[PDB]
Amino acid sequence: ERMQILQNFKHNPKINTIFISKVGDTSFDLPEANVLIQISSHGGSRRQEAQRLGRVLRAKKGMVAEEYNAFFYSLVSQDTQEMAYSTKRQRFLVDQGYSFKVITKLAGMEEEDLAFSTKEEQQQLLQKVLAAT
Amino acid sequence: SGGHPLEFLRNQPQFQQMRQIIQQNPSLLPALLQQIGRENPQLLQQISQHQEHFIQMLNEP
Amino acid sequence: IETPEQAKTRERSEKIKLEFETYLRRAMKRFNKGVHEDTHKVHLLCLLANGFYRNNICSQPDLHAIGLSIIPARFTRVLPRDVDTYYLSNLVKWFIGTFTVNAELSASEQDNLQTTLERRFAIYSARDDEELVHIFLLILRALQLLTRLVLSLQWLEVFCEQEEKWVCVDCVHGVVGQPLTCYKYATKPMTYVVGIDSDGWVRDVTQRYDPVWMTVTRKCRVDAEWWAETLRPYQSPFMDREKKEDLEFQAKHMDQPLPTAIGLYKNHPLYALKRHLLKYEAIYPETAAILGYCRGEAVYSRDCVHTLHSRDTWLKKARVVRLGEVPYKMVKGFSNRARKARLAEPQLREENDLGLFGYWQTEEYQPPVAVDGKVPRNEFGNVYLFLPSMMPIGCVQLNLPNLHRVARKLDIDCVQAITGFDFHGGYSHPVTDGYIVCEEFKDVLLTAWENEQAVIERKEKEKKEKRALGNWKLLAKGLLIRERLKRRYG
Repeated sequence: ERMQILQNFKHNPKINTIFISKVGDTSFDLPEANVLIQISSHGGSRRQEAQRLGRVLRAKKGMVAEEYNAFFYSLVSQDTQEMAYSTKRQRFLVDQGYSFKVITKLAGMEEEDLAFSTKEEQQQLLQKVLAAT
Repeated sequence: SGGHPLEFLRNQPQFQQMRQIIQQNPSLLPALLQQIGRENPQLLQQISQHQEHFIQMLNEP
Repeated sequence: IETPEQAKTRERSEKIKLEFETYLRRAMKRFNKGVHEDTHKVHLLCLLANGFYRNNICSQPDLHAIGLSIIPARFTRVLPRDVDTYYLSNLVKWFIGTFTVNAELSASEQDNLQTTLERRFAIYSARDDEELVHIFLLILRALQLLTRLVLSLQWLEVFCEQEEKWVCVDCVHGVVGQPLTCYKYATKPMTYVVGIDSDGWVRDVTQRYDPVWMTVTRKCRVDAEWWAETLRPYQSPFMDREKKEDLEFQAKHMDQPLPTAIGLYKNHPLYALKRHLLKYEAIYPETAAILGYCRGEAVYSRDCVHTLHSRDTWLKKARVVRLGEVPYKMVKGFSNRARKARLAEPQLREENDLGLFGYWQTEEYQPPVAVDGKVPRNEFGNVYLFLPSMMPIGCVQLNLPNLHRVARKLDIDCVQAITGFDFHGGYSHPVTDGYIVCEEFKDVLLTAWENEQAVIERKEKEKKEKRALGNWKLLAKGLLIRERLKRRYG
């Protein structure tokens, strides 16, 4: 089923959004992608997630002339310890000259309807999270 | 008392008529053949063993 | 041209449904054909019971007394040991001159067969040809002649001690010692011929009277096993008589017709044509050079034709090929890997030629004996156990589920017990029944298995109890959080 999902991502254009756990580091093969969104990391594995970024994003034809043909986003929660991890981690990628521009706010979120628009949903989500301690 | 599965069949009324037919007059053989072929998987299976009891049943006067 | 994957899925569904329905059709045809065959066998049993009833009626003593009274002193003084062909012919002629054919006599189903025969004796008449046969049987039983009533599905067989032969006698047609003539005057469809003695002993005499028995009726009669089982209870106590009859039949039918048709030589061990063999069966030219010919086809003895199996199959049969044995037949080899490889390229499909061996070329398999508490293993790392004798001495098979887990836990050398082969999708996976262990630790392993069974029982108990406790805890914490957040906003 793992390879089934991988081939669905590779071949089916309807499904082009794959969520992968920590097994995406080296436990299997990553098809070439263009948008990599990292939500949670090990917590300071400056080489592990940098290697994950390197393996996920591969050379793609069509936008070679442009200096930005692969897109990587790292979601970090403000005022949390996670920030301290990210600056600790991407340091390795800084050693290779890679830059990370801080995007506090995303343009266009207002018009498009998204989940958890009401806080009443969000407090139910909090209920769910705290249920697992 | 040779307890056999044909003991019910031996005293089975339609089978009693069949054994009476076999005993004396084989004229009504096609009727029994039609009956057994149409529906007698149980008779097909059970007639395989205990032939002596089956014959003695056919010999009932 | 539109959604090819959907079309392929539709084709696969049609294929699987077609295979299912076709195998169902074959099974249904097998079922109904078997029902027809069993109905035919039951009809044959009914005919046999009718013959038994006729013989029992013909065994009455009143009919014997009537026959003895009617028979003149000229035929009475001739003992069965002195009965010859001329005496049989004279008695048949007297019977013909005594009782005639007259179907005009009044007949009623109410009248019993015995009473009807007694009345016919009283009026010296008859009603039907079978009635004449029965009357002649009664006349013969009046003199206590060793005679059997033979029916075709009719005549009599007289066991003459001058020749010790069951001579055929037919009263209506004046037939004496003419079995082939009996083929004409009996029932035209001759698939069964049964001779019942006055005591009810049943013998098969189809071969003597049917010239086509050894060729067609041999392959077109009822099942041998079922009919042999049917005739087993009524086997005549005269075992010597049965042996003599079998020897006489063998002497008569030893290559008597001498067929020379190519089709007849197929599936006929008395001839055993070289081309009419199987893939595994093969002739022996050493003991069979030439015995006959049919359209340029040579004949070899069946005793020179032998069946063969592979070395692996011989081991499955608890047989080990001797060293240096030559392949009796080099034939097509087919196993999962071999079949796939041969499908890959046909040039080696003919070139495989696995070499089978004869039974005489292989000795009985000798299982080893465990030494130093070590269970021997094959190249596959196991022991083939198709038969209990195949087990090495000093070994014990235990069919305890999950026992090898304890064995490795206790560091006890335990192997699987290869029983056979199973193939669900087309591959002969070996099949094992339990674990082979050393005999020394047999009871220790049993004790360990009992201890581990009890331990896993109590562990399951505590696991489910802790599951219930965890569910309680989760529900309690969920309610706590619900109350806390409601208090936070209300």
